[PDB]
Amino acid sequence: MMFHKIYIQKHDNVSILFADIEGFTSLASQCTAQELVMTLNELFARFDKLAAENHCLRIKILGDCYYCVSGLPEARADHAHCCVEMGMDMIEAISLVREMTGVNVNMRVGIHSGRVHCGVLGLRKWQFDVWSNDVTLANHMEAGGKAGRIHITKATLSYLNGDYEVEPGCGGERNAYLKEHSIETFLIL
Amino acid sequence: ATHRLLLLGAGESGKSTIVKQMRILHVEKATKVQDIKNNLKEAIETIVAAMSNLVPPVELANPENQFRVDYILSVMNVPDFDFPPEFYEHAKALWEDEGVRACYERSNEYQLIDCAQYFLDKIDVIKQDDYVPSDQDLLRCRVLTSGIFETKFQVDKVNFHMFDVGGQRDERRKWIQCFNDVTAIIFVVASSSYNMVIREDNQTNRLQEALNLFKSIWNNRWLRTISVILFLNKQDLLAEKVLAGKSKIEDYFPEFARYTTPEDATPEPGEDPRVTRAKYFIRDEFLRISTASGDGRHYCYPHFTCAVDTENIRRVFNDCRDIIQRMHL
Amino acid sequence: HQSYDCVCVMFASIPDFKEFYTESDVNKEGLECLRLLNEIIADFDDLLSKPKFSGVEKIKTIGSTYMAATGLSARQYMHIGTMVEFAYALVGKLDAINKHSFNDFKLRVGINHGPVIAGVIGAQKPQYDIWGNTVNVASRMDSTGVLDKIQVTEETSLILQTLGYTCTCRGIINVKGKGDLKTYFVNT
Ligand SMILES: Nc1nc2c(ncn2[C@@H]2O[C@H](COP(=O)(O)OP(=O)(O)OP(O)(O)=S)[C@@H](O)[C@H]2O)c(=O)[nH]1
Ligand SMILES: C=C[C@@]1(C)CC(=O)[C@]2(O)[C@@]3(C)[C@@H](O)CCC(C)(C)[C@@H]3[C@H](O)[C@H](OC(C)=O)[C@@]2(C)O1
Ligand SMILES: Nc1ncnc2c1ncn2[C@@H]1CC[C@H](COP(=O)(O)OP(=O)(O)OP(=O)(O)O)O1
Ligand SMILES: [Cl-]
Ligand SMILES: [Mg+2]
Ligand SMILES: [Mg+2]
Ligand SMILES: [Zn+2]
Ligand SMILES: [Zn+2]
Repeated sequence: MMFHKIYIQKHDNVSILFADIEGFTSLASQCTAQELVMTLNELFARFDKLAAENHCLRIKILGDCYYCVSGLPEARADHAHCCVEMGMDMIEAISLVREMTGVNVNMRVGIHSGRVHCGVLGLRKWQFDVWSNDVTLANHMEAGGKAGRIHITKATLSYLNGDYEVEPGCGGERNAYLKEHSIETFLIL
Repeated sequence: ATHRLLLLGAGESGKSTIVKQMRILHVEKATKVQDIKNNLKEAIETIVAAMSNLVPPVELANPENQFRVDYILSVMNVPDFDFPPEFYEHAKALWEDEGVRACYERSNEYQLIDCAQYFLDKIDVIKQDDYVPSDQDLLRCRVLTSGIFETKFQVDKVNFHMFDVGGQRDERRKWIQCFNDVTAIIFVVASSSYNMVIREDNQTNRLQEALNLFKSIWNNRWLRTISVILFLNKQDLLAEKVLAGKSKIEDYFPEFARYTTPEDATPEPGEDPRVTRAKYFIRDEFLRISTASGDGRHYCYPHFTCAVDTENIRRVFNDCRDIIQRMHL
Repeated sequence: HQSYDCVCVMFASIPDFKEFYTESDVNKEGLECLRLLNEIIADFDDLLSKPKFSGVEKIKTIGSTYMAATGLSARQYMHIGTMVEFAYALVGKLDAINKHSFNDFKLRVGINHGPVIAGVIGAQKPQYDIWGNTVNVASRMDSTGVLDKIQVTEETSLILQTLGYTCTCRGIINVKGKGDLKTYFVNT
């Protein structure tokens, strides 16, 4: 074999959640690196606990971006609810941490459901990850989301079985990717 | 057993055509009519447009025809052309004008599709409203390939998944996607395009480009153990150019002046010594590359080919089935 | 979480990859595109074994962007110069990749240096990462850079110069969250 062995496997019917700190660069520009990492660690460790309960699997942390998915490793039907529930717990966590810290912590949540290829790349410093247009869309939904709210796509809503009262998301106005691809958005209540 | 074969070669080498033969051999005509009419139109306007730009310029053998020329050029860039009965009359009038014909004999000095002569020789057939494309018409109709296409077929209950890709420089970036897990590679080459240059830049010799592309595929880091079946396609047009005597091979490839026909060489019944020599010379330029590196990790299988001949393809593809199944590919 | 003083971070992106990535039946829903990315990232990881690069710590792979740093091991400023030598090496690897895959991928690098905090974060897995304003500005030097060029900050420009490198003023660009910053392009 001339192509390196690739550790990747496809998975259908999964949900992805993206959450990102608002104006993180601006934040790190005022408080000490030591102090920032602590506020960030206070928040992300709390997130890692919530994920275990909600049956969501944490992928990785990119500074202020935090993402996880449901339907991994083993398939699940309750999948889209888990992420909605996860966001619910997350948005609340941030509030408590903002309360006791005094730091301006605010995150945008974005969810979409579909397929993903997942595994690792390269030979060194392996880290499990996800790849697909669906994952690309999820990331854009977070960018298109609104502070302290759980922004979702129509594909995700078709998996909630109507257990949540939502409202027009208007993502096509906030993010050019969502518009050009004709994505119908919704905000959870 | 399921073998996945990938078709590679420079633009216009005849890949898409090889696939059509697999359909006609082992597997909505009205849709192809518009395409045939497009080849017919593109041909007449390409020849006419090159008349004034050549050096020296070619002159019309009839003043009357200048009006048909002005007509042709005026409707050149038209999007939705309805093909009035006047169009075929004008086209045919020009194609009979010796000036136009002489310009056609110098078509290696500009970019002209391969089916020019074929379709122009039968304008009266294509113009009919009850016109139904023959098998030879569909095999000639040229239409650029963009993106990957996967064909399926069976031969004695053996499965073949064929992949057809774009051969033009840009389209090549996609080839990679078919590299992993390929049984064999079929590399097509337009043997007759030695006196020509690629569309992409209008300078690089067509055969040279092929040679480079082959050497790139043969020594690819990902195709180290993938054997390559080589179709020295367009055999018919090669022989015609050779015998014609106008465009001399040794003027494009100086090495030809030293080349002599090998002893183990097998000519076709009644084949001209000159033709035998040309086709074999071209074969060796390709073999010379494949012989420099490999070490039995992978091999090269030459084949004289003529894609538009449903008969020659039947025969050669049978030589191919032998190659695949035999060597355990 | 150990605190560092002088660390050189680098973000090398392949902006053209996203476009090359497609999802079709032929390419197995984008698996074949990832096979190429896998090859690319591997070809980059092999440089870490070259003795001249033993001081380079591969942090992680963000998407198709390669993130690394030098100085996590502490002739003073040479580690920052070594980072630039690695940025050039990555280009040589991508040109090799281009030759065999018939593509024209170009790397876009952003380098910066300063204080950082290194360590593991979170309760799931023990992934070593680095933080700080420095890391943020490094990444901005990448996202606002140019293809085939290494974009460095003014402070890094000075240091690279004492080491014998020549820079070119990019101008004064407004970096999101930071404001007007004066940047430089390293001269190949
Ligand atoms: N005379 C002759 N014409 C041929 C032969 N093989 C192909 N052609 C013609 O050459 C033209 C180009 O062939 P085609 O199959 O379209 O090229 P291709 O390799 O698929 O081209 P591309 O899609 O990479 S741009 C067509 O008109 C075809 O009929 C041959 O053996 N003899
Ligand atoms: C490799 C291709 C492709 C399309 C796959 C994919 O889903 C991504 O890797 C995600 C979305 C995805 O892996 C989640 C993490 C992150 C960092 C958000 C990625 C980047 O945005 C990638 O783009 C870049 C620019 O690297 C992107 C979009 O690239
Ligand atoms: N350890 C790290 N790993 C990966 N990426 C990192 C790391 N540290 C920082 N980053 C990156 C580069 C800068 C980026 C954070 O900026 P981001 O793009 O989120 O903008 P922002 O938070 O200022 O504003 P916003 O998200 O609201 O648009 O995260
Ligand atoms: Cl060719
Ligand atoms: Mg942010
Ligand atoms: Mg074709
Ligand atoms: Zn971010
Ligand atoms: Zn198939």
